[PDB]
Amino acid sequence: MKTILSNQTVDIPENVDITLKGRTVIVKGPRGTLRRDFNHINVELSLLGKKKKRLRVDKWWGNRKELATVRTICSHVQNMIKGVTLGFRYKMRSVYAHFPINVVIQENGSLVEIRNFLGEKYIRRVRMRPGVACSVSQAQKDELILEGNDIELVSNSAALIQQATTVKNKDIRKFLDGIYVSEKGTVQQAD
Amino acid sequence: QVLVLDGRGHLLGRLAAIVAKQVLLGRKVVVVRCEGINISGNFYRNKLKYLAFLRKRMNTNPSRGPYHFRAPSRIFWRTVRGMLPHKTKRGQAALDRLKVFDGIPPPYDKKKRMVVPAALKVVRLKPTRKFAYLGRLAHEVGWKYQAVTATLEEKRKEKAKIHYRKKKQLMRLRKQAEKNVEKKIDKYTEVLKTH
Amino acid sequence: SHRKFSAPRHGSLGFLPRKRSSRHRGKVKSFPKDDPSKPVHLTAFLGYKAGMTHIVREVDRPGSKVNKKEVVEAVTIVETPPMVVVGIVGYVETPRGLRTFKTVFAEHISDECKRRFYKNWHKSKKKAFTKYCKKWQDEDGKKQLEKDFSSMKKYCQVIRVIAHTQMRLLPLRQKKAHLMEIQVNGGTVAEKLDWARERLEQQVPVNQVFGQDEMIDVIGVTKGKGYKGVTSRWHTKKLPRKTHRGLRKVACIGAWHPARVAFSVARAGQKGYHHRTEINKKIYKIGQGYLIKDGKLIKNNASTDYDLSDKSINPLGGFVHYGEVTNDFVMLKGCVVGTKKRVLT
Amino acid sequence: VFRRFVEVGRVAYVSFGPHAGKLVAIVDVIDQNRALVDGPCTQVRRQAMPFKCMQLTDFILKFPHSAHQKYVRQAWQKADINTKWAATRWAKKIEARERKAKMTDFDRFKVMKAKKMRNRIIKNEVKKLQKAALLKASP
RNA sequence: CGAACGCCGGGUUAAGGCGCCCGAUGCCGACGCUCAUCAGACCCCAGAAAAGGUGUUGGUUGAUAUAGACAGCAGGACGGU
RNA sequence: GUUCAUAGCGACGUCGCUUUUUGAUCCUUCGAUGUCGGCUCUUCCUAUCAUUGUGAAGCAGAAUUCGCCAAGCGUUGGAUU
RNA sequence: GCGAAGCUACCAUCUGUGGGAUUAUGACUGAACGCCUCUAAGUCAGAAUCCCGCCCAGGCGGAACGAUACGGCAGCGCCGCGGAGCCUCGGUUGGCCUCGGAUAGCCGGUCCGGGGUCCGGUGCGGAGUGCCCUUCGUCCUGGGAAACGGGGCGCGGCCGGAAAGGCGGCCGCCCCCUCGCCCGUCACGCACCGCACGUUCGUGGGGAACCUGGCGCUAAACCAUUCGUAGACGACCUGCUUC
Ligand SMILES: [Mg+2]
Ligand SMILES: [Mg+2]
Ligand SMILES: [Mg+2]
Ligand SMILES: [Mg+2]
Ligand SMILES: [Mg+2]
Ligand SMILES: [Mg+2]
Ligand SMILES: [Mg+2]
Ligand SMILES: [Mg+2]
Ligand SMILES: [Mg+2]
Ligand SMILES: [Mg+2]
Ligand SMILES: [Mg+2]
Ligand SMILES: [Mg+2]
Ligand SMILES: [Mg+2]
Ligand SMILES: [Mg+2]
Ligand SMILES: [Mg+2]
Repeated sequence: MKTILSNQTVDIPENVDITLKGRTVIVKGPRGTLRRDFNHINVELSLLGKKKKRLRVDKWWGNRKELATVRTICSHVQNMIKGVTLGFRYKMRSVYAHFPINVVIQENGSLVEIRNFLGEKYIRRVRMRPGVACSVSQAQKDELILEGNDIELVSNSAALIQQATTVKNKDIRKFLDGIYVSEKGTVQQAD
Repeated sequence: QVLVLDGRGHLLGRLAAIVAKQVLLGRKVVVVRCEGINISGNFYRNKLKYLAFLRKRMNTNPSRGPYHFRAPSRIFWRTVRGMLPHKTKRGQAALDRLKVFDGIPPPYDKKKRMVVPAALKVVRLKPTRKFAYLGRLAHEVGWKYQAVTATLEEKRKEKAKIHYRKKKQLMRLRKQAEKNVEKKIDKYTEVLKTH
Repeated sequence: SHRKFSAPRHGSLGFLPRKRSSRHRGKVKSFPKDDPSKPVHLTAFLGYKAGMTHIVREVDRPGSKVNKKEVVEAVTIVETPPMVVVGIVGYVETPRGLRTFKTVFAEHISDECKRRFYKNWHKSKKKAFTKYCKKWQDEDGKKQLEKDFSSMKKYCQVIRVIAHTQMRLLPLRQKKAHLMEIQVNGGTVAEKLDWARERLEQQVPVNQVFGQDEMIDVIGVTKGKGYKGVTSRWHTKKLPRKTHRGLRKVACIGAWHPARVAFSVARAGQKGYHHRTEINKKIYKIGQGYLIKDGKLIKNNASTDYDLSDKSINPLGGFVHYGEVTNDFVMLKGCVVGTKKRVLT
Repeated sequence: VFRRFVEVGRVAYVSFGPHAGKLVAIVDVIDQNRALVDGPCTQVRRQAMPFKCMQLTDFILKFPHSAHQKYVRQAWQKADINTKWAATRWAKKIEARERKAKMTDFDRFKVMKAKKMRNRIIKNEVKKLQKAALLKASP
């Protein structure tokens, strides 16, 4: 109903350097650099504080619909800060029945190659996003590790695995089988 | 004379209602960069609508039917057809003044290119509304020269920057010639009547 | 309505405008895409459909019943004498397509090409390409002759090569050449252009471009039959014995209210002499012809790895309605588009 | 971004309409779309005005929210709004424009002689400047 | 729906309308509601309801919230039995 | 419908659509619009029978059934009239 | 009774081909609504669908190139001319260019295009403005600014522009100018006697006649006939050297 301004408080830790050149937020920290395009919303992002690094998100008029975005912007900034000081780690335990799933990762963590999936002789090769890596969890039964800096590209890479493994033309109440995401954690664990 | 209009971000209809009037009067208007002309509305509805135009053909012979053009310069030329009395020798001479070029020909590289402020996406839309590019639409439906335009348009944009950087050098020369004086005697008159 | 026995539709609505073509040397509507990796090579040829023979073939196809056995097949023979490269044409990628930038010919152009340009060779005074030969000769005319090649490197993106079949090594009556254009799919534009300049006025072999069991497509123009009726053209069904006004017609051309004959309604279009591109016909063999008198005259053709006999190219008594093969023949699989003595590509 | 806000105590230029070209001082916002303004100095009667009608400035004032005419005037006379405005360049840009609108025939003649001679002095001196530019910097 | 007619010049209007066809909004017009992957768009008039929407935007009749509730996070659920 | 109102059905009630049955009407044709069925051939509709991709079950697999984007391609051979 | 060539049979044989945006759907991230969410912005997977390839036909659509009329006068291109009468008319200074942003972009600027810095802003390093500009001609006539000259029958070189370029840029020489401008003394020029289409593009465009100089060009179609890879008739593919 054209409410006046609502704002959000984003406090920034000392690990990183943040920089906006418009509505293009550059966040540069210990686990590399990162930058995402907030250039499509009409929301003013400004920052303040000598070394104390306070970033305010601001929208003046808007709607119930338009004042909804001002927190999504606030929350997508959040996950970069988790994703640049720590990184994300996804633990994907491979659930299977009788038929054994054997997994290798093909070349340096890009391609993931799935063999003998449920008696599918079809080689099931799913490639990963630019900026993400894969691993097999050692001392651990058939659980998979994906790490990155951005929660889209990590979880897009996890999603491409768990939909390429789909039990088709049979009952899904039986055959509960495939690679599935378990825990959504950080690279530098529990910190 | 020669209304060399740009195509950066005009809306289709809002530009169309102004060109059709200004070409019935004799003023030759040449619309350049016709690929980047926006359409207000969804990205999916417009390729839903223009696809629905592609079904509109004649059963018994589709050769004698609605000639569906695909290039965005020709999409706009057929738009202006709807706004003229095209079946009369009042509009039939009118379309022969309107020339349209998707991308920029060599005569019209260098003549200055006007912009209608009344027909821009900047003005005419509440900015949260969505939008679609007629070049984006035309490559997706039939037209095959989006890549060939993209090569040639970078070829002039790279060629334009080396000139404006060289012309901005020239303008720095004359303001150093401003700062050298024996001209304020003439500038007494100039300042008292609109510097 | 609702025919009560629904059928698939007769004829091709894709091959619809069944016109006798305005050329019968079949042009190439779309060459393969050029590619920066692979070395400089041509993409097209000409031939003359000589005739057909069998081939008894050892078959190695694991997983079929045919394997390790011997098969008779229907096999054509296309005589392909060597092409002579004459010209070089440049093409600019524009927003209207490939604009022919300019052409550069060679100098001592053979008279079979000069017979291509005129209509009456006997009437004419042979005066085509006299003052163009002078452009090579004049040494201050050279500078704007090879300024072409500077532009041809620079702005031309696709280079296509003009070449013709020799006619003095054929049993054909016509003695006129067939000019072409052959796109070169080499790397950068410079080495496409320099390999072409390297080999103007040279007898480009057939075997240098093609290769055995490279599965290769044929563009040619079909047989000519003339204005034939419906049931022989479109293979629609004959009306029965009892029908007044005949048997070979179509009974219902349209409905009432679409008051117009549709362009799908089967009607007497002229059979044959159209243009076709048949795809995926495997070359078996390329065999040379008639070496000089060290061996005093070797024929030794159709002399494969299990026969070792003095056999000819042509059958005993020659190919019917062709003549006699004395050139490099490309021995193709299956029935090929065109009559005997038809120019193929 | 948004260096100037509409504000209790912001002087505001007026673009279109009855009260054009003069300054108001925004008292308070009525509702979203017009706001009660008052210029004692500019002789504008205390009244309402739409936000698109006006035109923001770069000065502010200190008077209370919903104040009377005398209490704006005391903010006005201390700040010297009338003198401090006219020596800004967007106040210059209005004044040099009204010269152009009020030219006469004789004054276009005196400009035209001074528009020629001033341009030609520069025109050869730019040639002389680029002579020394291209002669020295070609080594 | 205006409106009832000899031949015409000027003025003004009715019903109607003023993006472009097409005379007129080339007004710095007004306060708003609505986004459709089937929009919507003017008397007779030329395609549709019962039902439903945590799509919004209002409005009424209610209950709990500064003896801090609805949510989440944290915790407990023992005793004759 | 073992239990289970609604996976699949649904009484009593009620709101619509459709112009392939028919009925009702008589507006057009009486100086004629040649009015059954088959055969031959074309296009279109979707309210989908099979196919491509999916969703749901009282879907273990097997066979089925219930809906979805959907007309691109198919929907025969005969005895009787 | 067998039967060539020719036409033919699913009655012989061969060939029948991949990409892009997506629907239905399933999610990923995430508010609305502290938690939850496929959706509100953002994104991802996705098909006999749709669209283009590939394939057939090629427009009152366009390129590139070839050669272009002897014989006797003739005829033909350009290059520079003056003369000449006829038409189809429309115009009355030109503008030789940053990309792009909008909850923003502009300018000047040591250091390593960027960082830093600085001014501008309901845009004045402005397309509401900027430039050739109102200059009627010329003489007398003095002062500024001026030393580059400034036009051109000039000629010569060079590269710069191919997306529909023939348009532009530089010097060297080549005859003259220092009035190629501004302020100011000076006096004439038709001063056609109140009045209409005046002023330019423009030595426009097209056409056929003609003097005049300077250079070059000396053909090709169609029919006839022959062929018959083609044919209803046309159309088309072909032969036709004096060996
Ligand atoms: Mg099953
Ligand atoms: Mg069909
Ligand atoms: Mg093509
Ligand atoms: Mg025939
Ligand atoms: Mg009979
Ligand atoms: Mg009434
Ligand atoms: Mg009008
Ligand atoms: Mg509601
Ligand atoms: Mg009746
Ligand atoms: Mg009746
Ligand atoms: Mg009645
Ligand atoms: Mg017999
Ligand atoms: Mg036979
Ligand atoms: Mg969706
Ligand atoms: Mg097409």
